[PDB]
Amino acid sequence: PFFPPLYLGGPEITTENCEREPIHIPGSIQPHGALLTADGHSGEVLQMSLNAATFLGQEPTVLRGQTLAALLPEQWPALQAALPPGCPDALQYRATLDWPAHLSLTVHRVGELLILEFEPTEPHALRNAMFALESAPNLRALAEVATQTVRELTGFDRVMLYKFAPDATGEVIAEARREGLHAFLGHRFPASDIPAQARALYTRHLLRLTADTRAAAVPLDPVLNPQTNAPTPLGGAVLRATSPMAMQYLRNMGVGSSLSVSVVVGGQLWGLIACHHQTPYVLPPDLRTTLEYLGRLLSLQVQVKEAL
Ligand SMILES: *C/C=C1/C(=C/c2[nH]c(/C=C3[NH+]=C(/C=C4\NC(=O)C(C=C)=C4C)C(C)=C\3CCC(=O)O)c(CCC(=O)O)c2C)NC(=O)[C@H]1C
Repeated sequence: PFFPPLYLGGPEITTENCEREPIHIPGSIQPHGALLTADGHSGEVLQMSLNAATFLGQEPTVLRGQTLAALLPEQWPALQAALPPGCPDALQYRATLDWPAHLSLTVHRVGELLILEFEPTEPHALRNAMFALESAPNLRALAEVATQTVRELTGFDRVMLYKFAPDATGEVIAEARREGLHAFLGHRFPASDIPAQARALYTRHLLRLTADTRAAAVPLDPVLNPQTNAPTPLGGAVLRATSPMAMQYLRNMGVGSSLSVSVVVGGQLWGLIACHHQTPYVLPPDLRTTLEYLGRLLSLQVQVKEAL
């Protein structure tokens, strides 16, 4: 069972209990965006990331108790209709907000709570990218095409296809990398490097990232959902703070930015499209949506090719 989180008297995580870190409820976000939670009926703002002023122009204690009807009059009705009570928690409402300078708005529902993510935002290629994946004559060719295509889309210094063995050990079976980088191709890693609860989370929530592996997490306050007096589920929030233990591994690797997309075959975590940048790097929200779609196409092509 999960340890309590740090804000409920839980211990700091060590290599003795990697698998017990409740990574889905860090009660904090990454600083390149802002997060609000709001009542799924009233639209009352219940929780604020402490950096909410940077992106929304109001401090946490001023946003708290205001309604989305007031804060987002243009979107609040469509938001309500798009994410009704009982809808699946993977279902997203997406808008582009005009701000005095665009801001990408991503919302999902967890029970009676709306989770709002704000971050700055900036087809003939993508179609040939899809046909290129379809046209790979074997799994290795597919792996190479997938990593090259994602590297061209994103500009990431390294894109790997990280495949799980039945014992949950991991191997780099293909990679596209910048001139001068060490090869990881064929290198194998222990199961503990991506522990059991991360693997579980990655079967349901198919994309996660650390834009800056040195950035302190920004607290969500109040940290507990006032509805439940319990932690706010952030497994579906891309602005979710990353495991400190994971962040440290990346820093030691010389990685300033990390992003991965789940490859899911027959409802099991087959592997990851695993991306690194040496410098901190925010992949624009448009390019993430594209990478999500490519992971789903790649997941289907892997299932086929691997039967052969
Ligand atoms: C005692 C805890 C440990 C730990 C925890 C941990 N690791 C992750 C997530 C990831 N680890 C990855 C590992 C690798 N990336 C690479 O590039 C290579 C080798 C070339 C390896 C072995 C990957 C890809 C992930 C996924 C996230 C990402 O893409 O960066 C988590 C979950 C993090 C989160 O989602 O919040 C956790 C808790 N890792 C350890 O090594 C030990 C110390």
